[PDB]
Amino acid sequence: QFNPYGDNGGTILGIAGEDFAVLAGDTRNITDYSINSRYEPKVFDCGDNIVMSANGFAADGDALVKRFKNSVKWYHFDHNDKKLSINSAARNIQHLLYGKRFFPYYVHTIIAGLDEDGKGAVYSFDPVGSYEREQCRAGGAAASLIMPFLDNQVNFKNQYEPGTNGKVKKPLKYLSVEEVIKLVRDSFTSATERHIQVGDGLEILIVTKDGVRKEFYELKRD
Amino acid sequence: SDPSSINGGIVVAMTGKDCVAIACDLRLGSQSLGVSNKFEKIFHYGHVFLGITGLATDVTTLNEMFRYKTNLYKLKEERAIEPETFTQLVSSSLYERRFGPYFVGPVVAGINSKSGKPFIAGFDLIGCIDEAKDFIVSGTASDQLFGMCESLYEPNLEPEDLFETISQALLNAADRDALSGWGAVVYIIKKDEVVKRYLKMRQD
Amino acid sequence: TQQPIVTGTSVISMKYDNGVIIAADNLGSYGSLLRFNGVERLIPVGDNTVVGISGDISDMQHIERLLKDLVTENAYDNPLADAEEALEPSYIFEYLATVMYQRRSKMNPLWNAIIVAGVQSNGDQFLRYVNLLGVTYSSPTLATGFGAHMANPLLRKVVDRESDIPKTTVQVAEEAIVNAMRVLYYRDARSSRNFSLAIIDKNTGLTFKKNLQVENMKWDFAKDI
Amino acid sequence: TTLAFRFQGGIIVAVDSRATAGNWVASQTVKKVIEINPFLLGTMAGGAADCQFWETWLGSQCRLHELREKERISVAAASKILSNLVYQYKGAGLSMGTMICGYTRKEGPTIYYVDSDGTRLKGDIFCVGSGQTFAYGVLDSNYKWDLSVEDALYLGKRSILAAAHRDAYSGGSVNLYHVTEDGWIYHGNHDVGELFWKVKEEEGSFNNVIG
Amino acid sequence: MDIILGIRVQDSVILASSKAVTRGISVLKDSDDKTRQLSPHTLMSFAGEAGDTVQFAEYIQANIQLYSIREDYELSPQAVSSFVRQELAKSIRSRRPYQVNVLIGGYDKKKNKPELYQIDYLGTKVELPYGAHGYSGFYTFSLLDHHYRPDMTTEEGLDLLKLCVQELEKRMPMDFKGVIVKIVDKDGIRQVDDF
Amino acid sequence: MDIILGIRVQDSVILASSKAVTRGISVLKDSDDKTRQLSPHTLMSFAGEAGDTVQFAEYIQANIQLYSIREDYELSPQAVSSFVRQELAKSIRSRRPYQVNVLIGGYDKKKNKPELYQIDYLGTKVELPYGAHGYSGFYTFSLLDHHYRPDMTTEEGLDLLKLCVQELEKRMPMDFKGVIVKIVDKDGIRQVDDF
Amino acid sequence: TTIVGVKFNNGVVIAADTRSTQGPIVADKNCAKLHRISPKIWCAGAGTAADTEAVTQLIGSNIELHSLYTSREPRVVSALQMLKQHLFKYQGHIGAYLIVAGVDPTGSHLFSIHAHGSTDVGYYLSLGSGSLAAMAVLESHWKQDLTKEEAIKLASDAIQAGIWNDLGSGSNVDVCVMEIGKDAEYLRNYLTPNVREEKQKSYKFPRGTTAVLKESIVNICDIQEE
Amino acid sequence: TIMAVEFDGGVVMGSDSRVSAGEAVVNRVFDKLSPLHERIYCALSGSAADTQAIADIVQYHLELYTSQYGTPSTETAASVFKELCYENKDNLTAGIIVAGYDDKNKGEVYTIPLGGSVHKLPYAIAGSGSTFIYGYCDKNFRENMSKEETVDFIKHSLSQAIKWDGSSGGVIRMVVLTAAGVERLIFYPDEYEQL
Amino acid sequence: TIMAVEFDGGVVMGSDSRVSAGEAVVNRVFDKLSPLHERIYCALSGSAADTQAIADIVQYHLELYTSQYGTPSTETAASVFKELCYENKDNLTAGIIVAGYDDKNKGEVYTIPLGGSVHKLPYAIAGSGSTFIYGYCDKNFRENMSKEETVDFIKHSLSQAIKWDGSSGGVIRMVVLTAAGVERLIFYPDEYEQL
Ligand SMILES: *C(=O)[C@H]1NC[C@@](C)(O)[C@](O)([C@H](CC2CCCCC2)NC(=O)[C@H](CCCC)NC(=O)[C@@H]2CC(F)(F)CN2C(=O)[C@H](C)NC(=O)CN=[N+]=N)O[C@@H]1C
Ligand SMILES: *C(=O)[C@H]1NC[C@@](C)(O)[C@](O)([C@H](CC2CCCCC2)NC(=O)[C@H](CCCC)NC(=O)[C@@H]2CC(F)(F)CN2C(=O)[C@H](C)NC(=O)CN=[N+]=N)O[C@@H]1C
Ligand SMILES: *C(=O)[C@H]1NC[C@@](C)(O)[C@](O)([C@H](CC2CCCCC2)NC(=O)[C@H](CCCC)NC(=O)[C@@H]2CC(F)(F)CN2C(=O)[C@H](C)NC(=O)CN=[N+]=N)O[C@@H]1C
Ligand SMILES: [Cl-]
Ligand SMILES: [Mg+2]
Ligand SMILES: [Mg+2]
Ligand SMILES: [Mg+2]
Ligand SMILES: [Mg+2]
Repeated sequence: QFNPYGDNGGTILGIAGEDFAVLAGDTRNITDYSINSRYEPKVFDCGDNIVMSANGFAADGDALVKRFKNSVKWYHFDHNDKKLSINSAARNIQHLLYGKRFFPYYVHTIIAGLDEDGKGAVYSFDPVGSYEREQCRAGGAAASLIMPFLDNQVNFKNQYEPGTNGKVKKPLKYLSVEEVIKLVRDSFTSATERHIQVGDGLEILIVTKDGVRKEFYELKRD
Repeated sequence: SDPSSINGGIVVAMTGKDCVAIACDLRLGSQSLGVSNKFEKIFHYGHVFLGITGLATDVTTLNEMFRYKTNLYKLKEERAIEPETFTQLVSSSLYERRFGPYFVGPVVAGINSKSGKPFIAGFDLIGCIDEAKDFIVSGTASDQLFGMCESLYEPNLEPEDLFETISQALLNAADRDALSGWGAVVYIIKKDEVVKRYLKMRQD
Repeated sequence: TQQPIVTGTSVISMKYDNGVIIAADNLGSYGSLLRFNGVERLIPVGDNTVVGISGDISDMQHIERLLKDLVTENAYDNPLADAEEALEPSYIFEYLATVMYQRRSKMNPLWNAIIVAGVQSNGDQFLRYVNLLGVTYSSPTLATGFGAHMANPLLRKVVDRESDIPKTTVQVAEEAIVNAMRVLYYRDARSSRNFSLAIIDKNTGLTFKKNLQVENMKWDFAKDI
Repeated sequence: TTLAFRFQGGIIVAVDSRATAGNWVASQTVKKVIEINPFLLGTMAGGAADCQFWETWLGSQCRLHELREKERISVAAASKILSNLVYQYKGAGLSMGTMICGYTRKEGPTIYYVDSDGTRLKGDIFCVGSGQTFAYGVLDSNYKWDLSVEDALYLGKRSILAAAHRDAYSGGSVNLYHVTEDGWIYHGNHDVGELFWKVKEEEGSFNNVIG
Repeated sequence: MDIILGIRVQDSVILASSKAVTRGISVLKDSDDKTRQLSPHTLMSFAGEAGDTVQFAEYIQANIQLYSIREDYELSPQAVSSFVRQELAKSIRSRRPYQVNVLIGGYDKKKNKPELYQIDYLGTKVELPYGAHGYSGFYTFSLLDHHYRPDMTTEEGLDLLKLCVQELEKRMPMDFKGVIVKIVDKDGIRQVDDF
Repeated sequence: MDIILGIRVQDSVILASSKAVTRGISVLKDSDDKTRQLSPHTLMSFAGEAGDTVQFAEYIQANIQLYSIREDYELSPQAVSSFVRQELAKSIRSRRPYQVNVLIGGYDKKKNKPELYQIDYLGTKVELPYGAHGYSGFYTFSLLDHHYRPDMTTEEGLDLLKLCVQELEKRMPMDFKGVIVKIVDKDGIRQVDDF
Repeated sequence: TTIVGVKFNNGVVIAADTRSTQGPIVADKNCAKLHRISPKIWCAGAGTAADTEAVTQLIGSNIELHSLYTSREPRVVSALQMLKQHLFKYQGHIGAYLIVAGVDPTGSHLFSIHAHGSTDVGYYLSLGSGSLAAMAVLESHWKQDLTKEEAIKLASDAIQAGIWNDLGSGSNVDVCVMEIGKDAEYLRNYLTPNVREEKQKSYKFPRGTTAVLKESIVNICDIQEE
Repeated sequence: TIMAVEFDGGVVMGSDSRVSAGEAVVNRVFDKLSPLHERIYCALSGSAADTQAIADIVQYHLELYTSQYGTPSTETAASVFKELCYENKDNLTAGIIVAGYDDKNKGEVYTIPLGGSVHKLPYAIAGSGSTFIYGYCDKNFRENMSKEETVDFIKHSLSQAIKWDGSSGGVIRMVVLTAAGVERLIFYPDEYEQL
Repeated sequence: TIMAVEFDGGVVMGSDSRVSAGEAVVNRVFDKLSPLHERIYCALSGSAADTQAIADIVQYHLELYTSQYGTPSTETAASVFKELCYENKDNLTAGIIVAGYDDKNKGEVYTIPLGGSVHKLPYAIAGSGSTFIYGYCDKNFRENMSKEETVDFIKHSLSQAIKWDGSSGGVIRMVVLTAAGVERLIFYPDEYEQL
């Protein structure tokens, strides 16, 4: 019987700062136990200061990014070159995904950029289009290895003030871009060690009021 | 249906500078229903500690079995079984049921009384030994425990730092599994003193 | 939904300093029967692109017609068809990828794995893969079916990362491809000795070699066992 | 776990904030009450996507109603748009359990249970989802018509906490709502992380747990 | 089947167990005692597959009564529960496992302390302040989580159980034809004849 | 499917219908009216799959109300039942059949006679002196076969229905939370409030 | 798993990767797949990790006893035969895939064995998820009259192919060199090409960071005198 | 691909050298001809495990027979194979050709297909490759061929079977069983492909 | 069993004459060589219904072609079969050989297997009986044979296929396609069995 889905592996990571956001993804593409590519970009600048990744089935991920990129083009045409806001982008993507409710895109989607107040925004979706704004989100293969680390090292969970014996929680502060990139790099070093589908390369897209910057880091190739 | 995830729960162990730690959540559920907040998964035979995750009936049966086996070991050898040897006894004992296994994820931790060397080990359900230096994880939130440990863990931690690291690795792993949590215990083990701590964690 | 009937095995390919190489055996298998011994699975498009196809040979013959019909159509009302508005590798690829993903999305796929090998207008090497699922990826080396397991490890010892490409000559690249085809003959139960190889070089153009043979085979050690 | 009950002082609506992918906890901070308009709330249990998509849509149908008829839609009508929509989709595998809670002048305070089998029920009390039985146990055994607004809000919060505790697939926090003739009022987000301990200490309950 | 509750109070244990026996679309009996005295200070309630329930209950009873005669002594609730658990844990890997869940309510005359054990057909044992098997737990656990206190009297214990049966008569689909209630204390086992 | 009874006596048809609505392990509601007035002198009770039951009943109610306006006239009970059977008979060979069973109780003002029609989801129609859908029948048919008389008053037909409801409360596995009872006679449709 | 065995002029060499995995997760980053049946007979295993380890130890034991009863150095053909009759009796249910290699009075030997009980002879062999990657390198570079130095290189290169190109294989290269008239030499972590780089951050927390409900001391010791 | 041919001077056995797992070639230079006695060989086809386990047992049975009753007849070797293959037919995938040279009966060939029946034949072909050469072998076989003719007939036959069968390849090994003893022949791709 | 062979003079097609329904022979003297045009013929293998349905449509299309564009190439006939077979691959069990004679191109053989693929070959074999003659046909086919050599090669080839295949048999019909036109040949069992 023909199976129209596959699994291309990989893992992605979205972190919202105060006046920036990052969307990172390994550049490894796999099927079963074979490597297809050591550098197949998965995180895309979609214009309007929005970065997007659809991790899972690369055919479905590529199709969705393509359709959303088109949606941004047709929004400029239809609404007088108006900037598509991240909250509006997320609602459009909910409709793109839910459109295929009874033959889903097998992807976990994260988008990132700034909200209309200039603050860092991360939104994450299920395959069938359910979605929430979040300070943190890992998706794909190593999501279970990375999320817990981010609950601890981004929203200071299960961390208390020493000598308050659990009365006072560690106060939740915004992180520098330098501190966020460190938690991203450490997340993908850890993920590469303990997951066979993650490795080769790390690509980070950083979104500020000045635009989209890229950083690349080598990962272990085994 | 999948016996290893009816009751739920997790164990983790870690090595430090002349010490080990082993910790477990306290949950026993029947799938969605929480039943008990007091189901400890870490037992001890002399100075050797065994954590066991999986089907709770088997957790209990294996603990009853290894108590039995280490008691006779001690009467005949005239000394307490050491961690290395007990590890072989667990592996032997599980492999005996190769075609009818105990649905468990055992974890051994303890200090060799003669070499002073910290020791940890884990096993699949048919007794394949994993003897990592760094850390061992087991249970319904194993994926999570691997993620927390691999990022948090550094070698040669002092007992009071190690306590923080294994506590934070377990707590944050458990908050991301529906079938773990409901309380937690951490054992800090040195060559001749063992501190047992109950952790304050969320009850959902 | 169908099942593949007459099949072709591995297609194998790599970039080198000044272009790309692609090779594939000349066998149409029929389950375990090695039925058809003169099948050409490298299908050139213009003088700057070769498409290599593995999987169902009925679906390959269809895809070959689609490519012949794409050349005709691009020449229609197009005075620059042999110059600036000639078909590029990247155009031919994107068309195939569109068709493959659309066909899988109607639950009626073209039961194939495809590798588009060519040099662009600007002289850049093009090498991209697509299959019956519409999954696509690029890499300094690409192989299908068995070739993924055995050809890529050998070809990646020559071009492990992008930076290796400009250091790889055509003679080194071709030697690696020829050796890889020998290893696949030894080890793939549905391979043949007889294959085709195409070089697309940004200076010397398209070189298409038919009726190559695996030689320098080691069978000597057999008598001792 | 989600509940809503009618009393002397209007309607109490309370939900947890957990999303599950099998045994994987996907989020602790998810919203399960959609504010359709100032006098109309919808609760969400089931398929995360089915609930978000068809309930923000219901919001759009309710807006078009008031433009077309120059009048805010009856809870009866708002609920029946949704129950007629899921009824169209019956056997296609939509998974939705909702309470449409609101006030209008013609109806008074009104709750309608709507589920993806196409059941639609009016009633004074409902609990919906994996932890409804848990919430039902605390709610049913403390519920009087003549609760104060303060007591009802607390019984609603405590009924969720109860389910947050026992049900493996409920938790995170409690979102609280009070609906009056003057519309809905949000009464905050209460993390079970702090609420379980505060409630245990203050009430002397939850003795089953290591204190 | 379906309704067996246990609550351990200050100085007693209270077992409440449904009177209905239903095969197909008929309630055959409405007065069924789903309990066996194992010893004068240990009572076992049981629910599960037809036949297996009583065959397991009566089997355990006969063993505990044998131990009692042989040693002219009464095993602790802890000892009885451990015996019972091991029997189930042995059954679960048998040709045809006993499909039976039990509560064991006993007064320990040595420790002067009531004890409730909950054991499932797999041999999963836990000591609880309150317990239930099957669907009942879905209602009664969250209820007791709110209303229970360790230092409750037997009279408070019985009021707390009435709350549990009412909640079950309101929200359960089947008619379990009420419960039989029995108190295990320092003076033994007695049936509450009005509930 | 829940419990729905009907019984035609001398000069009225009486419809008794359970109040429980049950979803999995929870009774969501215990006051549900499983009935739509089709016209002033024709009542239809219904039981079957969730959604389908109300959706089918309301659809029929709309269609008869429409007729009643158009002709300024009330279709006979016979005519309404023929209409309802034909919709179900059309429904069974549809893409997704209506999974609903109905009793239609009607007072024909022309012939001055009560009429009870039993119709299953296949469109199987029968005129009966008493009828039931689902497991209810298995107890109530033999019972009414004993007691029922053709010339009974409405009071006698209500006592005869108390017998049927007691037998079901005694021997049925499920708690159906009693019945709402309605009387269709020459003066229309009324509800007994105490039963 | 990727294992190879390569015969040479005066002996046989055996090599393996050092990664053990539970599904797509890595359990042991520096696992040891190179097991000892007798002092001069080593094998390496793929498939069910427990099954291969049980079967090595059981046949290692019986070979040790046989060697004592016969007063002879044990032979590979014996380990081979015992393994294949055990695995065949169990009809594939003992998921043990082994490359077995030794030196004995008869000379140097190299055999493979599959879970169903089939056996294989050759001058080079590969096994596991990585076997096709390894066999590509072996088929490309193997010649008659390999020296010890060439056979180790060819063995490690064949494991490396597995490490890089197979997701089921990774970490380090373990080697054992069994040369005629010499002690077996087991080169644990021969190659070490996958060391984790320094992390950007220490996650050592401040003491007090965790909330504690109850402390207590546990007696590990036996009951004391007086 | 395996065959045996009985000629003037004795008998010749021939095989390909391919062991495959699915479409992967596990060994491309395996020896499928195995000695049972000094001048009694088998050619194995089917499961690698099943054929080897059997061949090992038949070796043992003839070694024991030789110790007790001296050289067994090729017929006796065939019988041992038949007996094993027939009694274990539900768990064996093994197709065997047995060829032998005694001094009384000279060259004999026996074939044992899946069932475990035995067939004495002038020549036998078997294995996946054989299907493609039934026509060629039938039109080319003669009785009373020379050694040079028989080796040629078998070279050509297996040459064709290798070409057409994906489950056959490598070298063609043969074994010549005459009064003079046992001779081992190998033929490589370059020699046989250009036939 | 069907084959076509291209020789000097033109091209020859041949087939067996057996139609079977499981192990029953429904017709033993059927003609499987069907004319598409005056000097273009097809040989049918597969489902009797699917091969007939398709051959009738191809014949229709070439009759239309002939009206409008004149006598079609052998290639063009192959093409129409390819199109039907490929576009309808999920509901067809048909394997077709197409042989014809132009005066430009002379003899031409095309084969369309189950795929819907098309192959131009000097000779082609297909049908169940073809598996057994791959060896024979490969070894015996030369280029530029005479008519009589080509008839012999086919008679020998199909005799083997009939002898070994249970699904083939009866008579061998052939059709010789040359500039002279169309010669129909038949060979009976007593002729070809003794080859
Ligand atoms: C009280 O009873 C609560 N029970 C908990 C609960 C989780 O069951 C739920 O029903 C919530 C309610 C949702 C939460 C999101 C906001 C709208 C209401 N239900 C879920 O969380 C829902 C259950 C799915 C099964 C019915 N979860 C999902 O659908 C999850 C959510 C997600 F994000 F992870 C995505 N998802 C999936 O199932 C996705 C689509 N599937 C996969 O990941 C697997 N497919 N593949 N490959 O809340 C009650 C209120
Ligand atoms: C000529 O006709 C030859 N054609 C090939 C053949 C398959 O018919 C075969 O019988 C060979 C030769 C054997 C070699 C050993 C000595 C006896 C003769 N048979 C195989 O190679 C055998 C075929 C299986 C199905 C017929 N292959 C295997 O047993 C291989 C060996 C193995 F180890 F790898 C495992 N295996 C498997 O088939 C098992 C079942 N594995 C799998 O199915 C999946 N992969 N794995 N593990 O020679 C004819 C004479
Ligand atoms: C040479 O290789 C020939 N092999 C013989 C052959 C019979 O298989 C066949 O393929 C012929 C070719 C056709 C004959 C019809 C005229 C055009 C050429 N095929 C059949 O005879 C065909 C075989 C079906 C299996 C492939 N037979 C039928 O379809 C027969 C005809 C029928 F009427 F009787 C019905 N039928 C059936 O098969 C029906 C459908 N019954 C069954 O399928 C099962 N019955 N039982 N038990 O010629 C080769 C060229
Ligand atoms: Cl195997
Ligand atoms: Mg948890
Ligand atoms: Mg919970
Ligand atoms: Mg239990
Ligand atoms: Mg025949």
